[PDB]
Amino acid sequence: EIVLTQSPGTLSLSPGERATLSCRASQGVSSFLAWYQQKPGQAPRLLIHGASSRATGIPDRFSGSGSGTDFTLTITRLEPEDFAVYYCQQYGSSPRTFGQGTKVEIKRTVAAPSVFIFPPSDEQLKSGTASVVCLLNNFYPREAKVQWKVDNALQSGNSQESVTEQDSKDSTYSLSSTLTLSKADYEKHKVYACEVTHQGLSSPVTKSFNRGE
Amino acid sequence: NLCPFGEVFNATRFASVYAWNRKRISNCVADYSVLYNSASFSTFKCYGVSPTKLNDLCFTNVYADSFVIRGDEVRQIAPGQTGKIADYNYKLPDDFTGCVIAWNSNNLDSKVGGNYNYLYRLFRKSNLKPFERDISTEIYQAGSTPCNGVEGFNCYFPLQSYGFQPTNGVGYQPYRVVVLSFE
Amino acid sequence: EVQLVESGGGLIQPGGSLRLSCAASEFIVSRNYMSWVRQAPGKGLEWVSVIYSGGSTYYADSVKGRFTISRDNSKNTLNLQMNSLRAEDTAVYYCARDYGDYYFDYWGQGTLVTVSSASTKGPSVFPLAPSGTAALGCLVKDYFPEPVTVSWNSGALTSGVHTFPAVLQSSGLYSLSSVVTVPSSSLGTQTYICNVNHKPSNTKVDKKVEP
Repeated sequence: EIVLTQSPGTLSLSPGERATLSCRASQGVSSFLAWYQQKPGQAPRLLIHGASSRATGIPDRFSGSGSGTDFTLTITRLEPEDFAVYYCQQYGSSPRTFGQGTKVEIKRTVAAPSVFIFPPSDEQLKSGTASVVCLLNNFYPREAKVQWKVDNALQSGNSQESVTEQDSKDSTYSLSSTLTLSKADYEKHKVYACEVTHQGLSSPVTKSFNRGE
Repeated sequence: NLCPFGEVFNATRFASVYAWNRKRISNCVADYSVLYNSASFSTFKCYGVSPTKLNDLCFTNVYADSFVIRGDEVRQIAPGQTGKIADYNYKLPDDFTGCVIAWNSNNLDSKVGGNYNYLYRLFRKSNLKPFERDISTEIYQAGSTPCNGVEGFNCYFPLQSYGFQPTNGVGYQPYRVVVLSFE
Repeated sequence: EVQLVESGGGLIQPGGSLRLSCAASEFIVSRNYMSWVRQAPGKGLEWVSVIYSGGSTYYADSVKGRFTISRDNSKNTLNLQMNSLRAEDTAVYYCARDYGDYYFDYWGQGTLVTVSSASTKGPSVFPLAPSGTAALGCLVKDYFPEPVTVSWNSGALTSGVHTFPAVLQSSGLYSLSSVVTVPSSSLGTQTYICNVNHKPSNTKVDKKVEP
């Protein structure tokens, strides 16, 4: 099968800027390439077909180019509703294959997160598990580091984090990290700390609490 | 009498696959050696006969069908195949007796900017019968709204063009096909 | 006006079978190329199967011998009969009209198919109590399968809310958090209640979050 490799993976631009997305085929597919747009939580939408023909109701700021193995999709003047994920799909040969997607996120100024730590509830401890939750609210860019510490022993392998989609009002991200312990392993320790490293912080911000309190 | 094979193979124009030509070969002597002894033929598949045993048999009528398709789609000109060409353009029966040959015709049938003379049927509501093919231009009703002869949304022209272009890979280049039927 | 509505998804055990349905509104599925395209959570797009306007059918190599595409003219329905389901096949399944077996111009909203040995379990909801501006939340833990819907004050509180996408923990269950930022001066006054709703288990929980 044809492998469609899209680049770049993530395309961080500001509204009004010019976007250029590339799609390469492992071998030639002539002009038999289509582009799709997908917003989070809803279905893909056809943008162009035939490498350069707009589908029905597609604004002229979308245009496609290329043939053989090289294709580009170009948004000329990015509207705020053009920030989504874009896939390429070939129908030249083999099974029809899709690209792995390019996200066009929104660029903005650096925003540091506000950090919140949450001790497990008393009701939850009654079930034998303890969840220590750490919240990183409204930051940009997306990449951030969350470090768990239990009595200054850096934890690892027992935490899971989760990031939101980019907020359509302030274009920031939020993150929650969850430290999962047994009720026994939780009550044999005192200090639980969440150390956050981000571009918007001069030094890593640490929040903590004492279990005995 | 020499059978008019040169009139079919070395023809100047070829038909579109949806409107492929048939020339009925009758009352002549056919030398199939000049055929299987040629380097031009990228495909020479025979069904029900041996290509070298051809000059030893007789038949009542020989049929020579000819058209142009992509290289990707020559694999459908065979008994028991499916695809937009076998299903909607040219269908061989499963008891087929004859030979299917093809050769690359890029330098003849493709041109810069695209060649839009060669068409194929893209929309048909039913599979073609073996040896039954239609020439129709009626637009295809894809919705429940009748089309009333106006090409629009859910009302599509049944044919597209190959747009053969000399620059594409081999699989997209035009190929001239001749099918010989024996009966 | 035109429409494609998938149905028939849900949770299924490995090795089991499932039948997907897709109702069409203006398109006559018997006159069109129809396709099924699936999308695993957080991965790309993968074509599954197509039925030609003349009856011909084709399948991706990963679902051959297991899936069977069909249609039903009396009800204008596209169907996908999935057998021997693996984990692997967990994805959102879309029906698309296929323009000439080339591209997919009209899609449906999709139906979610989950192939897991785990059992449908409702969520346990715990409070993330607050400690200017403050943050409070609900930890929606150990439910299966997705989706789950969270809202605050019967939907009357939407500004500052972040419901995080669920994470499958090593137990095989889903868990998420829903946080909301509020003024610190509203902690003594306003009542904050998260409205968790888990249809796949017919579970509905209101817990009030208080300091």
